[PDB]
Amino acid sequence: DHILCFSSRGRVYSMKVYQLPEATRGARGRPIVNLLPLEQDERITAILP
DNA sequence: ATAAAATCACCCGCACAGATTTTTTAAAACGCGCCACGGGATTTTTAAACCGGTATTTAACGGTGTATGAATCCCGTTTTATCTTCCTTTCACTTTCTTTCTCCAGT
Repeated sequence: DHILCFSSRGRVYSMKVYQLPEATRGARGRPIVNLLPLEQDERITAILP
């Protein structure tokens, strides 16, 4: 499924779910700045499948 | 995949020309000293100027017949102005090594 990510400054980005990193309960994940060209303090606040 | 054409390192002995490397030698220098020489003040002697006069010796002058000085044309020689260059240098970039930070599976 496609997901639309809305940033803290009004931007919209597109991605597919399986491109997200896979991990277990003990892990903490990976930073999202690698996946999307975000700004210095821009953050994601909404996702729409 | 078939044709055309090219290039370099080392080993083994021996003789000699050229390039460092010690080694010896003659010139230049320094310190100390003494006596050979030149300055200063008398005696002595002689070189040259001056009067003669005479007896030569030179230079200026008038004809002939050359040898050379200035001018021209070249070509090897050396100077000077004018190009390219390799090492020194840093320096921003890139790469590569070393330490650290987590993940994380296992018990």
